[PDB]
Amino acid sequence: TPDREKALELAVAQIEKSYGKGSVMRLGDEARQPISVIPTGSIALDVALGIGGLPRGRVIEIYGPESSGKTTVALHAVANAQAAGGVAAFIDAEHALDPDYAKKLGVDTDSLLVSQPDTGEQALEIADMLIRSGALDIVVIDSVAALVPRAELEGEHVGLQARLMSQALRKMTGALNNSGTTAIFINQLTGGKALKFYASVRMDVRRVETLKDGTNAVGNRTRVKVVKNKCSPPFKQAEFDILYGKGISREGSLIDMGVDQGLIRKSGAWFTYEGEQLGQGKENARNFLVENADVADEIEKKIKEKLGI
Repeated sequence: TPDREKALELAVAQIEKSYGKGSVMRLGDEARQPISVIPTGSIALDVALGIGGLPRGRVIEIYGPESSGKTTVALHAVANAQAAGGVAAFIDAEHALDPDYAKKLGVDTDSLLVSQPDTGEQALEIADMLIRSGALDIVVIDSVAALVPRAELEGEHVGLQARLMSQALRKMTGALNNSGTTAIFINQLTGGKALKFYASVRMDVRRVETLKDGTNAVGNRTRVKVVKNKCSPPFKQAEFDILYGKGISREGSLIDMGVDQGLIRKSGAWFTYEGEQLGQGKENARNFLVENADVADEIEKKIKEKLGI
């Protein structure tokens, strides 16, 4: 029992030495807090990720169905990275991006670098050239499935989209570590059978139920599961709202995590905080914290403190 704990601690130690700092963890463990992370938009998701957001210098994969929220999540990462004086690229083989939307989340679309590559190979290469500059904080690739190989596009065997992904990632991982740039690969349901193993974080994004606005019904309760996480115990999940043309309700996630930690009391429909009242029902409580940014930062401050960061 006492002679065991050492052999295990020893075992865990040489594993970390041989393969890296997150190669083994107990699921109950507190997270190793890095210097800087890219916040995701939802404090719940930031907390579910352990390190308060996305890791820098690593490969992230965000996947899920059509219109599930993955891209929304990705754009927030882009917004936050910029808000911190960072530069961001967007490799687009999908041609789906709505910048007016991106802009409302907080993306500085004017300074957003975009590329609409001719081929899968070119997409990844252009992304690599960008990464090896050292000037990028984040780059998003929309999407994996769209990374069609030159050969296929030129009418010329089958299965080389995977070889392409595999080859690219090998190179890209080293370049991402050195630069400290984060790559977000958006993926559906591909060639990302490699992506699965190169990724430090993998997020399963899904729509749970549609938010009611008196019968109009615009907005979605989004659920994300961190199915892989090399930077903190994995398998944590989070919920948060994405609102029609507004993105993730930062304030909505503040309340939810707020009550979760007991920092926000909930006597009936009344959400309460530090003796004062925030609103009756979640909508007013949400609407309160947006028109009162002072208290929203207070609550955000208190939540980070009570947890890791």
